[PDB]
This record gives sequence, C-alpha cells and structure tokens, in this order.
Amino acid sequence: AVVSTDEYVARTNIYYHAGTSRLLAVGHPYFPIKKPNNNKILVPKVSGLQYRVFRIHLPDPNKFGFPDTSFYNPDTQRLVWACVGVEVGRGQPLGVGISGHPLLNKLDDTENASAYAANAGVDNRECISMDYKQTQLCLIGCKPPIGEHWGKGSPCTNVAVNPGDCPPLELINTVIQDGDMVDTGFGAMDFTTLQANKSEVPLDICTSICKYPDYIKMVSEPYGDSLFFYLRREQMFVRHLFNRAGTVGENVPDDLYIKGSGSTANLASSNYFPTPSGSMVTSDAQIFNKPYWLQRAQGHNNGICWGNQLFVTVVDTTRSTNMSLCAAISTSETTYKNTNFKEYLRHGEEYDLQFIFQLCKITLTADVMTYIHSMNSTILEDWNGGGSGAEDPLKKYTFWEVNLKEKFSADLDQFPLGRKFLLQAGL
Amino acid sequence: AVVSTDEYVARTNIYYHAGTSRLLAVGHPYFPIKKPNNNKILVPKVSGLQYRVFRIHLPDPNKFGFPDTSFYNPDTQRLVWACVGVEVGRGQPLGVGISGHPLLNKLDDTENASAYAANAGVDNRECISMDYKQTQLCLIGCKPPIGEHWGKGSPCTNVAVNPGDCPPLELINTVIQDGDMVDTGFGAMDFTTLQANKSEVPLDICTSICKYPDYIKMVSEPYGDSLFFYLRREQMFVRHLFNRAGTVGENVPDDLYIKGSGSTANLASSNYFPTPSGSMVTSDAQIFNKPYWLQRAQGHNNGICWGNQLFVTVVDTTRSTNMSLCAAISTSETTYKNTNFKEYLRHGEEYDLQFIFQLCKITLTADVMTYIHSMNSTILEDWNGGGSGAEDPLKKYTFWEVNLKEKFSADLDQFPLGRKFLLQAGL
Amino acid sequence: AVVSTDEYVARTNIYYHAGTSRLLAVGHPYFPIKKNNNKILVPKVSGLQYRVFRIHLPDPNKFGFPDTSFYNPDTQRLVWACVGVEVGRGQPLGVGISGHPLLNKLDDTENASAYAANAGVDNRECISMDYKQTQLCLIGCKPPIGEHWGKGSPCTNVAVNPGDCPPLELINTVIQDGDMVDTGFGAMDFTTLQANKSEVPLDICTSICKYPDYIKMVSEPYGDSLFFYLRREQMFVRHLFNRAGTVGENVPDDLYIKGSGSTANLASSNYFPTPSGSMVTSDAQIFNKPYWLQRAQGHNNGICWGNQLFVTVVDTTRSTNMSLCAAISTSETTYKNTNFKEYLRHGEEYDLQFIFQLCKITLTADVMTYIHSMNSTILEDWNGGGSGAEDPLKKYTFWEVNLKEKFSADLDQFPLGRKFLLQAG
Amino acid sequence: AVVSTDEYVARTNIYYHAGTSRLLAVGHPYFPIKKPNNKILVPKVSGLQYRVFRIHLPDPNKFGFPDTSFYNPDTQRLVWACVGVEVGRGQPLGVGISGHPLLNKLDDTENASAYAANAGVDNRECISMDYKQTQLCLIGCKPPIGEHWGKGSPCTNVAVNPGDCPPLELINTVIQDGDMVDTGFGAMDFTTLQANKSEVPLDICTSICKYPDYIKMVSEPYGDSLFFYLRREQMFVRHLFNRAGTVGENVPDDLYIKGSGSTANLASSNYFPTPSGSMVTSDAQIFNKPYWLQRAQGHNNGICWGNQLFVTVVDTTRSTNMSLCAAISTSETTYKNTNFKEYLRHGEEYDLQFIFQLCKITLTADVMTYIHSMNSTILEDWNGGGSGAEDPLKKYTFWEVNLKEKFSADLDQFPLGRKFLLQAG
Repeated sequence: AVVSTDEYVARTNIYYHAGTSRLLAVGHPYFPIKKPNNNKILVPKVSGLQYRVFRIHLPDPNKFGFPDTSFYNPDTQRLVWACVGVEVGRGQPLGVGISGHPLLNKLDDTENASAYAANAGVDNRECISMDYKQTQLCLIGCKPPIGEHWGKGSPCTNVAVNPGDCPPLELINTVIQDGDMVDTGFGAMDFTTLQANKSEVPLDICTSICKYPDYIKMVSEPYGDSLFFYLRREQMFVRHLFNRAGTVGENVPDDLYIKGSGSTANLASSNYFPTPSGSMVTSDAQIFNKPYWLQRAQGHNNGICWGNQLFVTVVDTTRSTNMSLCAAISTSETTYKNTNFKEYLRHGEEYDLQFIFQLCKITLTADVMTYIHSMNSTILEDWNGGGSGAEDPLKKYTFWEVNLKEKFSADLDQFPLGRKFLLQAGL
Repeated sequence: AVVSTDEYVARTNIYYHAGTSRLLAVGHPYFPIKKPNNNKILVPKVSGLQYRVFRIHLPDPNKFGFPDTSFYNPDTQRLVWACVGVEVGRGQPLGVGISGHPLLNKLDDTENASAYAANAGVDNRECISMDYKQTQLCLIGCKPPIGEHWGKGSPCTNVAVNPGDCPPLELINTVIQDGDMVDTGFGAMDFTTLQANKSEVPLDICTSICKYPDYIKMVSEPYGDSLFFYLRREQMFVRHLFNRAGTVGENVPDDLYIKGSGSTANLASSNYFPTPSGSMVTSDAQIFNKPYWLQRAQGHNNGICWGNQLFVTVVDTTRSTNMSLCAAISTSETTYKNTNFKEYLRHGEEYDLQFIFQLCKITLTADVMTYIHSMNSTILEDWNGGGSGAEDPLKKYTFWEVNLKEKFSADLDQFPLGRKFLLQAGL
Repeated sequence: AVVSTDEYVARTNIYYHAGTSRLLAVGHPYFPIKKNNNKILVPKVSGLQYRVFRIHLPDPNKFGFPDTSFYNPDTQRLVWACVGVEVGRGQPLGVGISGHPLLNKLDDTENASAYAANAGVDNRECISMDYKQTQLCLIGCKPPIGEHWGKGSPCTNVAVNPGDCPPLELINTVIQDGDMVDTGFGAMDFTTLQANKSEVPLDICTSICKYPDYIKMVSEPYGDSLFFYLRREQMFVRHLFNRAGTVGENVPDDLYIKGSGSTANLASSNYFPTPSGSMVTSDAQIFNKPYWLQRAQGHNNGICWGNQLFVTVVDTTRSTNMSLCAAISTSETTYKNTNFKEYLRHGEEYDLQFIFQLCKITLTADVMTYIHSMNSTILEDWNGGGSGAEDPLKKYTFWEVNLKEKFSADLDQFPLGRKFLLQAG
Repeated sequence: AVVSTDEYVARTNIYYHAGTSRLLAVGHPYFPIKKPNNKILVPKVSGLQYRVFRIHLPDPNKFGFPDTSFYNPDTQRLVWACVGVEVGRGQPLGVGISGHPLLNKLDDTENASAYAANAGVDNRECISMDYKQTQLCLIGCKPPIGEHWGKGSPCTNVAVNPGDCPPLELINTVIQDGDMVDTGFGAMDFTTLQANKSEVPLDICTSICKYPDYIKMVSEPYGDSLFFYLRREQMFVRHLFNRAGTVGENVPDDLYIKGSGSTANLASSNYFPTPSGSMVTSDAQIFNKPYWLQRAQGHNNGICWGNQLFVTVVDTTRSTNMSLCAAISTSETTYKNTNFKEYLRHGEEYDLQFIFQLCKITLTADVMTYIHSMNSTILEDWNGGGSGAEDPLKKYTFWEVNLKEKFSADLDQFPLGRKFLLQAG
C-alpha cells in the first residue's frame, strides 16, 4: 500500500528561496533555420505553441553546507527538499501569433456557398493561416510530464494493407519533451505518420507530434510523483469551415442521400475540417506571475523532490506574438521594390522561475527503507552510499536544463516570491 | 405512498471504490464504415455528438466476499450498494468538430440579399458544413435514461393523406441508448421519418433520431430511479440564415403581404432554417473531471443501486475534434496530386469512470417486503431466491456495457476519487 | 541585506493633499506636425503613448509647517511618503484607429479560393486597424524601466551580407513620456528591425514599442522604481495577412510536397496578424478610482526619496481620434473633395490627485550607512543643501509636474482627501 | 472652508414620497420636423439625447404639514433632502441606428486586395452605424456641466489661411435637455469643427456631443451640481474607413518609402472608425432600480437648496426607432415604391419616483454667514419671499417637472415607498 509523504517525511523549519536569473529563448516560430547541406541548427524553432519542460536541479541537502546541523541526525536520517511555492514569471507583452501553410490542403469554403463548387483538379492547395487554440498550463512534479497522442498503430498481418488504406490509430503515451508542440486545434496526433499529404495543418506542426497531457494517467499514478500540482486553461472556437481535396478514402453511404444530377451528380468532398481560433487574450485570465502554494497535494507525494529534482512544465500561448523583421539589400533607391527587402520572422520567449523549498528529514528505519526502496530504488542508493551518483537516466529525452545548485538563499526576505511566502505565513 | 430510501435502507460504515480502467472509442464521426456486399460494421460511428450510456454492473454484495460480515444478519436482511460519489473522467484536448452534407438543402442565403434571388430549378443543393450546438450533460440513476423527440404521429383515419401532405407530429418518449444522437441545433426529432428529402441536415443525424432528455418526466417519476442526479449545460447561436428549396407545402396567406411584380411576382421560399453554432469551448465551463457527491437526492431514491446496476449517461461535445488522416497511394513523385492521396476522417473519445460506493442493508420485514415488491417485483426475487439466470429485462436496448465486479477496493486511499472523498469527509 | 522602509522610517500623523489642476494634451494621433524646419508646430498626441509623470514635491525640510515640535531637526530628516493616488481621466470612452497608406500587406490568407497571383513591384495597401487595448498605471520613486527587442551586435565572425536577418537582443530602457506601448506587434524597435518602413501603421512605424519590465522592476532589491502597479491588456486576431518582400529564410522542403502550375512557386509564408483591442467598458476601468499604497510588495513602502514621484500611465480606452476639416471656399453649394482640407487631432485629459504622509528618519550611523549605499544623493540633498542640484535624468524627458505649491493640509476640501478620511475614520 | 451639510442641516423624522405620473416623449430620431415657419411641428426625440429634468418641489416653509411643532419658524427654516430615487424606464430594450445619405467615407481600409482608385468629385456613401452604448444618471441640486471640444480662438499672429485646421478648445457648458451624448466620434462641436457637414450621421452632424465633466463637478467645493452618479458606457470598432477630401497635413516622408505606378499617390491616411455599442441586456440595467442617496462624496449630502432638484439621464438601451409607413392610395394591389410614404418615429417613456426627507436649518450667526457666502438666494428666498423670484437659469432649457402637488406622507402606497420602508425598517 502507498502512503502520504506526510507519514515518513518530517517537516523542518528551514525555508530556502531559489530562482533562475531570467530565461530567454529566441528563434523562428515555424521551423529551425539551418544551413542546407549542414545539419547544425543555426537558429532554433521557438514558438508560443511549444511545451517548456524545465528540469530543475536542486543542491543535495545532505552534501549542502548549512550554518547549523543540530536540527537532524545524519546517522539515522537523510534530507530532501519539499517544494512549497512556485512562481512562473512571464515576460513579454500579451499577444497572439499566427501560423499557416503556403499549400494548405484547402479545397473550398463550405461555411456557405451560392452554387455547387467546381471539381478537384491537380493541386488545389491554398496559402492559409490561422490563430491557434489558446492554452495556458503548468505542470509541477518530480518526474517528467507524460503525454498522450494518436499515432499509427501496428497493423494486422491479416487483410493486407493496400496503398492508401486508412492507417490504424493507437493512443500512444510519451514523455513530453521541451520543445514538443501543444495541441493547437487539430487534436493531439502524430501528423508525420498519419498525414502523408504534408499539407493538412500549418508548417509548425505538419511534421510534428502535437501532445496533450495525460492528466488522467498521471493522477492515477500510485505515488503521484509525475505531477503534484497543475493548472490548465484552454479555449477554442470554429473560425472557418473548409473542404479537403484528395480522393475519397471511404465513400458516403448512399442510404444517406438522394443521388444528384448535372452539377450535383458528383459528390463534393465531405471530409470537412474546421479552422481553430483561440479567442481574445486577457490579463484577467492569466495563470502566471502569480504564486502557487503547493501545501496540500491530491496525491501521496506532497511536493517532495526525490532525487533533488523538480519538473516544471509550461505552455503559454497568450504571448505568442511573432515579429517580422526585414533588412534592405540596398539603402539607395527612393522607390519601394519587393526584391530590395528580405523578410524574416522571429519569436522571443521570456521566463523567470522562482521557488520556495521547505527542508525535510527522513529517519531511515527498516520499514521506511523498504518502502522508499520499493517506491524508487535509486533514492537510497544516491544518499549516503551514493559513491556513484548514477548517470542521467533520461538522457534520451531533452529538457531545458535549469541549474539551481548555487541559487539557494535562506533570506526569503530579499526576493519577490520570498516576501510573498512570508506574508502568506501571517497565519 | 412513496417514501425516501433513507427510511428503509440502512447505511453502514463500509465504503468501496471502483473504476473502469480507461475506456476508449475510435471511429468515423459521420457514419459507420461497412464492407459493401456484407453489412458487418468494419469501423463504427464514433462522434462527440453521441450519447454515451454506460450500464455499470456491480458485484452483488450478498454474493460478494467481505473480510468481516458481523455488520449484518444474512437471515433477516439483504445488502445493496449506494452510489455516493462519481467522477466522469475525460481525456482528449478540448475542441470543436464539424458536420455537414455534400447535398444539403440550402436555396439562398437569406441573411442579406442585394437583389431578388434567382429561380429554384432542379436540385440546388450545396456542400455545407456547420459547427453544432455545444452540449455537456451527465445523468445518473439506476434505470436507463429516458428521451423525448418529435416523430411522425399516427393519422386519424379520416381525410386521406394526399402524397406530400404534411406529416402529423407526436412527442415520443424513448429509452436513450448508447450511440444515439443529441439535438444539434435542429431540435430533437426523427429526421428519417420526418424528412423524406434526406438532405435537410448533415450526414451524422441525417437518418437518425436526435433525442433530448425528458427531465420533466424523469423527475416526475414517483420512485425517482431513472435519475437521482444530473448536470446540464447547452448553448447555441445563429451562425447563418438560409432558405429551403422544395415546393411550397403551405402557401403564404396573401393577407400578410402585398403582391409583387416582375422578379417579385413570385414569392421566394419562406421556409427559413438557421445554422446552429455552439460557440467557444473553455476549461472554466467544464462539467467533467470534477467529483459529484450524491449525498442528498431530489427524489425518493437516494442513490440506491437496485439490481446492483448503475446507469451513467453522458454527452460531451467539448472534445469533438475530428482528425483527418490521409495515406499516399504512391511514395514516388515529388509533385502533389490529389489523386495520390486517399482522405479519411476519424474521431477518438476517451473516458474513465470512477465511483465511491456505500454498503447498505435492508431488513426484510413484512412492510419492507410489501413495499419493495410493489416498487419492483424483481428486487426480492433476485435476492435470497436468486433462482436460475434471471434474464436481462433490457436486451432490446444497447448500452456501453461496463463491468465493475473485480474493480471494487476497500482502500479508497489508493485512488484519486477515494482521496477526494476521504478529504471531503473532513467535516 | 536590504530592509523594509518600515524599519528606519517613522510615520507621523500629518497628511497633505496635492493635485494637478487638469492636465491637457492635444495633438495629432500619428506624427508631429512641423515646418524647412524642425520646430514641432503640433505634437504627436496619442492614446497609444505612455504618459510618464515626473512629480516634484516640496522639500519637507525646507517646507513651512505651523508646528515643528513633532520632530527634532538635528537628529532626524523629513521625507514624503505616498499613501494614496487617484489618476483622474477625462474624456468619453472610445477607440481610435491607426494605419499606413502603404502597409506591407500582400494577400488575405484567412481564406482564399484561388492561389494568389504573383508579387509584383510594390503590392502595399492602405490598411488600418484598431490597436490592442492597454490600461496600466505604474508608481515608484524611480522612473519606469521597459523592455523591447532591438538589433543586437554581430559577433566578429561570419561577414554580414546585405539583407541578412538582424540579430535580436533584449534591451532595457527608461520609459520616457511620449514612448509608444506595444500595440499588437510586440515590443520592438521597428526603426532598426524593419528597413521597410511599412510593416506597421504610421504611429509606431519609426518608433520603439516598449513593454514594462515588470520582472526586472519587481526584482530590484530596494524596489524604488515601482511600489504599486495595475495592468489590464487584451487582444485578438482580427485579420490574417501576408508579407510581400523576398524570402529571407526559405521553407525547408522537408515540410511540404512540391507543387506545379500555379502552385509551383511558393506563396509568402511570412504571415502577420492584425490586432484588435476589442470592446471598451466602464466596468473594466482602472482609473478614476483611489489606490491606497499602504503595504508595498517591495522594501520601499512608498517613500518618495529625493522628493520625487513617478506616475506612469497607459490608457487606450479613450483613444478616439477626431477629424476636423475646413472649407477652402464657402460659396459652392455642391460638395467638392478639393474644397475641404481634412485633418486629425487627438485630445488627452488628466487630473492627478495624491495624499502624502509626512515621515521622519533619525540619522543614526547604521541608517546613514544604509541610506548612503542605497542612494548617496539622498544624504547629499539633505542638510548640506546639495549644491548645483543638477537633474541626474536630464537625458530623459517626462511630463514635469510641479506640486510644490499645491500641498494642502485640509483633506476635507478635496475629493481624494475626502475619500482618504472616510476610508480611515 | 467648506463643511458637510450634516453640520448645519438637521434631519427630521418626516418623509414624503413624490412622483411624476408617466412622462412621454414622441418625435423624429434624427431631426425636428417643421414647415419650411420654424414652428416645430414634430420635435427631435432620440435615445442618444440627454434628458435633463428640472424637478420642482413645494417650498416646505409654505407647505401645509398637519403638525408644525417639529421646528421653530422664528429661528429655523426648512429644506427637502433627497434620500431615494427610482428612474423608471418604459420601453422595451433595443438598439437604434443612425447614418448619413452622404457620409464622407472613401474606401474600406480594414482590408484591401488592391490599391484603391482615386478621389474624384464626391465619393460620399449612404452609410449607417449603431452608436456607442451609454447609461448614466446624474443627481444634484445644480444643473450638470459638460465638456466638449470646440473651435478655439486663434493666436493673433499668422493669418488663418482658407482651410487651415481650426484650433481646439475644451469648452465647458451646461448640459441642457435635448443635447447629444457622445456616440463614438468623441465629444465635439460638429458644426464649428466640421464644415463638411458629412463626417458623422444626421442626428449629430450639426449638433454638439457633450460628455459630463465628472472631474470638474466633483472638484466643485460645495458639491451641489452632482451628489450622486452612475455611468456605464461601452464601445467597439465595427468598421475601418477613410475620409475623402484633401490632405490638410501631409505625411512626413521620413515615415515611408515612395511608391510608383499605382502607389505613386498616397491614399488618404485620414482614418476614422465606425462605432458599435454592442448587445444591450437586462442584467446590465441601471434603471428601474432604487438609489439610496445616503452618504454623498460631496459636502452637499443631497440637500435640495432652492427647493430644486436635477436629474440627468442618458439611456441608449431603448433607442429602437420605429418606421411607420402610410399609403397614398389604398385601392391597388401591386407594390409600388412611390405609393407608400416612409417615416421614422422614436418613443421614450419615463417615470421619476422620489423619497424626500424634511430637514431644518437653525439660523445662527455662523450658519447665516456660511449660507450667505454659499448662495444667499437661499436666504433671500426664505423669509424674504417678495423677491420677484425670477429664474437665474432662463437661458437654459430643461424638462420642467412639477412635483409641488405630488408629495404624500403615505410611503406605503407607492412602489418606491415600500422599497424605502423595507430598507430602512
């Protein structure tokens, strides 16, 4: 049986504040810019519509050099940080960016038509943009955030799949990595492996996986390590109602309509797809630059940062404004020419993460050592024994790495989150 | 006289948790895919605009295997489960799908017209899609939910019905079955039998019945079995304003208007129909992933699960994202050709049902046995007697069948709904 | 180790009221009207500008109280603390509009039925737009600090071919009175990041759009720059457009399948959106309400060091621009466009009210040491009468507000003073 | 110094209710109908007009009370104090619509697919708009004061050249009955600032749109003009247009790169938006609700000096115009545009209800001195009487409301009375 950390994690009176300086990410909103016959990423993809998965590294409280160590017994117990406050500081002006495709698979406008559309030729693709669905969310836990998306399921060595057969679906669970994309209004699916077209959705997702947080799974999780706090805000409406060109994969059953004649003899594509719009962005609906007090978790892990790790997952589309910058190729002619100016797109993102940690002690009794062991073997192995320190057990995944080892301060007094914490301790 | 179950159903201290793993439904948004010649469903019709009616089977507490049984007398009394808490879990990202028809009956745009529209010739139908009225509802009782809709009434064997005469209307009550369609903005009616046309409304309700709950009737119901708890949230507005082609069934009385001339000599179709729109969808307005505590019901059945059954009906259109996936017929030519790609449409729905159940006991007194007998003869017969198979009284109706016989746990601790419930019992 | 002003600053019981009469700015919404010359004949006055007010206070040391027994002019010194503020706003609510006769808009990409033509020479359009909505008020004893993206420096490596994409750098700046708010195109220097001169409307087209650096200002150890703020900003995408120009960064061909015929040459996927600050409303107003600065989040709890005070404001909820035109001739009874000269003007109306609380600082060692490290000029300006008291911010321009002769002890007689009493018994 | 009326005005325990029966106003929405005999045949009545009611009270010293022992006629005098108001509104909620057959709108600048043609002679369009939504109520014992932008006096230097921009002045004015509220184009004098006669719709295009000068009214020392208000105003931008006419002030060429061919000539960047007051709604109603005037922000706490009372109302939430049309013949059978004359009419319905509290002033030497300084028409009009009481506000026109015959002590028997009794107990 699993038990609340309140049971075997004793709470001390020591509080430390920790904060990143000011994180800045700048890039192209749709794709990485690289050299053509190089692989090196010259400019990264940085977009309002990516996950920011922050892997926070905390100083080992057992190796740490406290002014006074009489508050615990180093022979019988060990120390772990407990997260108690989080402030996700956000930087830029509020705003909405925008994403498109030069050759979006858009046949006609089905919202309203005055007469029956023409006939699909070869390549009816249009240059279309859309303002994606609005999403704010913050996931905190001591394990990486897990996501869900639809991808191509393994087939049945059965009825042989023929070229063009609708591929099978499967809900795939995955670790959400820094730089992965939020669902933007076309659900969470693997567009590379599910859309050979390469044109159903805009550039910034058309060969990416859009992932949704598996909140249901992460909360069912027995120990509740992957998330012991979250906020989520998401809104979307249908802005346009369009058609897809291409050939009919599955035909419309004739018991659903009366055969037409003349122009209506040939059924138009009924493979409709909508254009998302996440609406207005607003100060009052802001989830960030507010402190969250992680005092009572819904899970059995009450903000304990096992392995001196912390994970902070953030998606913010309320500051997704892209800026166009263009440089002139010649500052001579006093006449505008489109060929004189090279046009570019850039996006900046600005974070500042702040924390309050409560120091905690764990008497290493037989029962507890068993439980900790069952729960995660590595905890005991990394403490006193820890001759190793065990290499990164998630090296295959990538996160924005935040080092906080040299940023713990006992003077909460002197930081904005710190003051707030103490003020809220007026109780 | 009918009395509250609180009078004759005794509450014990025992509480169990139970939960469907993770229920998952994938299919076509608009119609089932079957293998022509045959009729067997190859791909089922799965849509956000469907009712989900879950028939929850509980273990018989009299047949169940408790560690301690000294809490009741199995001679004088029997056991029943009571439903005390429910969490409907929902999974995909929030979003809005889209439905339509390749030959939807839409004459002119009547919302704004600069000259008198042309003349209805033969077949003026258009490829038109809409975004349906947003609905979230949750119904819980121990009997199936009951719907209402308009269908073709019976005529009264007098005046013959000329062909094309207007069919008579009758409000028809019905059991709401799993996979039934919700009202979508064209009201709750039988479009098969009321619209010979087959083109008045989009394919997914085109040959279906749209059913709305008969809240009035169910709450009027004397013992209060079919629903002891509900939540409803429906919204809709007029996106477009259209005309219907077809011939005038009932002419416009000429005392309402002054005869035209030339172009206006002939009355344009005044058979107006609007285009529904369920607006923006948003986190804040979610009915789901929140626990409902069924402590005090409005009816005389306070969450007693007679028959060891439990009915949970849900509509959730706030996740009606359909996803297009398309497969290349060839992987060769580096020129897009619409003939090279077969387009399809799929939809995915994710559920996860969680319950808290209180154990109860009924002393089989003379009066209790008379009362329960009148209420529902089957209750006593399925107790002690048991007697053979006890056939399904609802074999006609189809429900998403859910089995919770092995999912009961007395450790509420180990589950999220259980944790919430113990915490809620901090009163 | 920084400490609350509560520690070393003693609150007296004396309160004063001070207010501007009614501040008024009138000008042209988009650009300054001038003469051969550089003489500004009519200023650029926009609801899309920061107003940054430099409020000057009477030296409480030099000030002349009826009673001077409440303190010892040998051991201690006097400072004004700000305890209440009302930023009065004057015109009707409404929304102005901005555009450019030659905006860089290629085509409408929100929806399209045929593949667009081909970019010729100059495809620019006369396009206007209603800007994102902003209300903010910032109060501190130091001027506000803003951020914007500018052209960074390039590293002495890869030579810069003309037309290369300029390097971005986040730049901190002092928000000056007359600076422009972000309008829906982010906070950036368009002058140096957009050689074009035609990516955004005339009024920010050769300007810096700055956004307050809240995170830096709050982080500031003493917290002098702002000890109170309110912000309200909202925006959505009204239109979805395309940029003419030539491609600076080609679309990677792994992201699409080549077209043909009309789709053989990619269209511009340099999309930009049009903003809309939506509806304006009384209920959402930030101004014409008192703000009581009793408990500051910073260590400076509203103390007005140097007898100064900065009130920074943006209010786009009154940005109505009004066209007044004049007949060249009054004879003809038939309308001729040539007969009327068309203009634009904008009016801004302010009325700033304050309640100040008298404060005293005993000049101990520890305190003089602390205050010295904090801002040496504070000790220098006191008793010694810091000679040649030269403005350390002469580089910057603010709206200079002189309340040295506007202090009244009768809070009874003013609206804010009346409010302050009631909210205090 | 000014003091609150609570000091020298004493409260009795006597209350009277008073009400207008049902006030009705029917007219043409955009302009008054006369015979070309300026005797107005039908007046201009619109939801976009100020309603300024001058409420006349019975002199409580002349008034016949059943019991006079509550005060001493030798040493003291009587005034009514306003304690409760219901502004009842009668029509259904709805929105009107205004326009101009020849509105100066050149192109649609919200979105253009190619460069607009050229301004020839008269490109004016037939255009209507739904105005900004406004609810306000102003109560004081002096008439309300408004601000608007007018044509300022010129500076006696450079001769005004034909078509030179007129100078602006913010002008203060008594808001009269029938005046216009701002509707989206700000508060200005469209007659003296727009010689076009075509920038704004008919109903305001030769009128003044005034906005209440709240700031001035509250800053007023005695606070008579308004001792209570509710305002509620909202607006978004529905369309984005140009003005044709000629360039009064050229676009500085440091703001753009010269075009050619079609973009050789700059399109008018004299932008103006179309306003839209949005949906009107029950929930957001200011009227048919009672207002209890107990503690006024001002020093006049609802005392109705001079036995007068002013109630100002704007309500654009019932602006529905009704077109009513009549046939010339009556025989025929077949619709002919020429057979039916089309008109427009607007109806406004009001009902003013009031709770008044009797008060007493004791005329000590201090109080007479104070009241004499404040407004000694008060004193002259008391025991004096023969004053030849001529109206000091004859120039201004208001909706005259006579309540002298409408005072009843039986609060029980009126809706505002029961409402009042329930709340005080």
